[PDB]
Amino acid sequence: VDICTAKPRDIPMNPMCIYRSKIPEATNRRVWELSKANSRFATTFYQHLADSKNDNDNIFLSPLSISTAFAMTKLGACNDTLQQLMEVFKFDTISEKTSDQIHFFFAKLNCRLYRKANKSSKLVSANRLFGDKSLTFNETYQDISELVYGAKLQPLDFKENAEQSRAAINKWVSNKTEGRITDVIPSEAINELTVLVLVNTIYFKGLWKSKFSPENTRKELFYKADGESCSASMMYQEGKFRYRRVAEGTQVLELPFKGDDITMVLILPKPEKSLAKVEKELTPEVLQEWLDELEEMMLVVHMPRFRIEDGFSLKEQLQDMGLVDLFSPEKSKLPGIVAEGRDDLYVSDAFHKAFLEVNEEGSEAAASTAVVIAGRSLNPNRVTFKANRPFLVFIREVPLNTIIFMGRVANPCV
Ligand SMILES: CO[C@H]1O[C@H](COS(=O)(=O)O)[C@@H](O[C@@H]2O[C@@H](C(=O)O)[C@@H](O[C@H]3O[C@H](COS(=O)(=O)O)[C@@H](O[C@@H]4O[C@H](C(=O)O)[C@@H](O[C@H]5O[C@H](COS(=O)(=O)O)[C@@H](OC)[C@H](OC)[C@H]5OS(=O)(=O)O)[C@H](OC)[C@H]4OC)[C@H](OS(=O)(=O)O)[C@H]3OS(=O)(=O)O)[C@H](OC)[C@H]2OS(=O)(=O)O)[C@H](OS(=O)(=O)O)[C@H]1OS(=O)(=O)O
Ligand SMILES: *[C@@H]1O[C@H](CO)[C@@H](O)[C@H](O)[C@H]1NC(C)=O
Ligand SMILES: *[C@@H]1O[C@H](CO)[C@@H](O)[C@H](O)[C@H]1NC(C)=O
Repeated sequence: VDICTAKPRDIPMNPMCIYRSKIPEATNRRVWELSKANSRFATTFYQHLADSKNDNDNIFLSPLSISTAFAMTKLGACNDTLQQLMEVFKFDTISEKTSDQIHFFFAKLNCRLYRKANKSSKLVSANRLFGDKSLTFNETYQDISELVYGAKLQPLDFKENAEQSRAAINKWVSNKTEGRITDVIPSEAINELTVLVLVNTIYFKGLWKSKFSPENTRKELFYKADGESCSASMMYQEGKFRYRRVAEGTQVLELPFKGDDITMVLILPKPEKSLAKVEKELTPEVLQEWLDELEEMMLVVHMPRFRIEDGFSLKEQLQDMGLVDLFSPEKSKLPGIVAEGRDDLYVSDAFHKAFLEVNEEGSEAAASTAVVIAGRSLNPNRVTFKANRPFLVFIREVPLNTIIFMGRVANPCV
C-alpha cells in the first residue's frame, strides 16, 4: 500500500550500502528529525552560496528540492561518497535509526508535505529518473526510487540523442512546475557518455490570508547600486501580522497564506545596514528564535509586486561544503545504479533553478534540481545584475517547520 501509512518493517527496502553508523502533535519524532536535518543544510548551503555572490544579487532556491534529489542520488552511493553525502546534508546529526533509514522517513515527510488532506494552498512535488536506453539498471534500485520517491525511470537516448534527451527532461520539469521552470539543465550539459539523470521538482502556489488591494498599489523608482533605476510596483496594506524588531533594528515580518499551514517570513535589516551580518549568523536555531519572538501587531505593510528567478550549478558550493568524491571520476562510488556493475560512475554536474513571483493575491514559486551521472563538467553563467537593498525571503511550512523556498530579493523591479 502507500508508504504514507506503512512502517519500516512493512516494506524494508534494501539500499546498496549501509551508512557507517517538545515537537508538534500527531508528528512522528523521526520525521521531525529529518526536518531539522534538511533545515540545517538549508541554512549552511545558503551561507556558502551567499558567500559566492555579490551582496546586491538575488538568490532563490528550494533547499527541499536539493535535499530530495541528493538523497535520491544517495541510493547508489557507497563508501566515502556516501559518508560525504550523509555529512554534508546533515543526515549524520540525527539518531541512528533515522540516519540508517533516511529514504523511508523522507517519503513520510514528503507524504506530510504534499499529501495533507484539506489543503488551502497548493504544494506538489514530482521526482524522476532518466537513463540511457542501452543500459541495464539495477531493478531493486529502480523499485526503491519508484516506491520511496515516486520516481519512475524513463529511458532516453543520451548515447546518440544527448541534446534531444536534454530538451525532453526540461519539458517534463516544465510540465510539473506549471511552465515556471523550463530550462534546468543547460545546453551541452548532457552528452554521449551520460548514464542517468535524477530530477526533483517542487511547486507552491498559495493565496495570502490577508490579500493586498491593487487600487493601493503604486509605482516608484528603484535605485541600483550602480546608479541606474527601474520601476517597482510597491504594494500597500495595513493589518495585524506577527512582527518583531530584533537586534540592531532588524525587522522580521510574517505573511501567512490561507490556512496558516504555510507562511512567508521576511527579514529586513536596519534601514542602512548590511544583510551580511544576518546571513552570516544564519542558523535554524536563530531563525526559530526570531519566529518565537514574533508578536501579532497592527502595522503597515509595503512590499513589491515582483518576480525573480535564479539558476546555477551546485558543484562548486557542495565541494566547498564537503562533497568531493561524488564529482570525482576517480574517487566516486555509485555501485547501486546500473546492474552491469559499472562502478565507474560519477556525478558530472548538478543544477538548480527556482522561480518566485508575488502579487496582491499571493505568491507562486517553483524549483527543480537535476543531477547528471557522467557528462559535461561545464561552468555556467558567472554574471547577473546587482541591484541594491535586498531582503531575505522564506516560504516555510509551520507545523513541520520546513523551509520550502528561501532566498534574497535584491532586485524587485520587473
Ligand atoms: C540503537 O537503537 C536504535 O535502533 C533500534 C533498532 O531499530 S531497527 O529496527 O532498525 O533495528 C531502534 O528500536 C526500534 O525502534 C522502535 C521505535 O519506536 O522507533 C520500534 O519501531 C517500531 O515501533 C514503533 C512504535 O510502534 S507502536 O505504534 O507499536 O508503538 C514505531 O514508532 C511509531 O510510529 C508512529 C507513526 O505513525 O509513524 C508514531 O506515531 C506518531 O506519528 C504519526 C504520524 O507521523 S508523521 O506523519 O509525522 O510521520 C501520528 O499520526 C498522524 C501519530 O498520531 C497518533 C503519532 O503518535 S503520537 O503518539 O506521537 O501522537 C509513534 O509515535 C511517535 C511511533 O512510536 C514511537 C516505529 O515506526 S517508525 O518510527 O516509523 O519507525 C516502528 O518501526 S518498525 O518498522 O521498526 O517496527 C522498533 O520495534 C520493532 C524498535 O526495534 S527493537 O524492537 O529492536 O527495539 C531504536 O529506537 S528507540 O531508541 O528504541 O526508540 C534506535 O534508537 S534511536 O534511533 O537512536 O532512537
Ligand atoms: C542492486 O542494489 C542492491 C541495493 O539496493 C544490492 O543488493 C544489489 O547487489 C544490486 N544489484 C546489482 C548491482 O546488480
Ligand atoms: C502535463 O501533462 C499532463 C498529462 O500527463 C497534462 O494534464 C497537463 O496539461 C500537462 N501540463 C503542462 C504541459 O503544463
